[PDB]
Amino acid sequence: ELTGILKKLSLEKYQPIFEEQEVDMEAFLTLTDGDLKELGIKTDGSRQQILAAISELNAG
Amino acid sequence: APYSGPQDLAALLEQIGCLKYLQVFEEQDVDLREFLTLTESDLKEIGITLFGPKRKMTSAIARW
Repeated sequence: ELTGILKKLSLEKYQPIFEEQEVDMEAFLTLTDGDLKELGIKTDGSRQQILAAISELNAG
Repeated sequence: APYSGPQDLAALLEQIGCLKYLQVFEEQDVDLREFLTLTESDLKEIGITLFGPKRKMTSAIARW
């Protein structure tokens, strides 16, 4: 699930954003770079890692 | 019948786990037909202020 994905990326510091914004897995898998910026994840590397994770999950 | 659209707004919201917003729509007299015409900023203006539910709704609108 989401918390596990962030844990594996060492990005659990962003978990409170997703929780408060009620981003479930369905919504999470639709997130773009622009969406992550809007949610407040301003660090480029953080977005790169999250998007890479999303990409692998959606692959196929 | 399988794979047909939702019969009404409650049905759509149930499908996307957003029934917590049904009464907000009802208070604005937004039924299924009107809901399917809304844009992202329309949803925000009605009170769907959180990213997750608003995204599931814009996805549903595009879907149906």
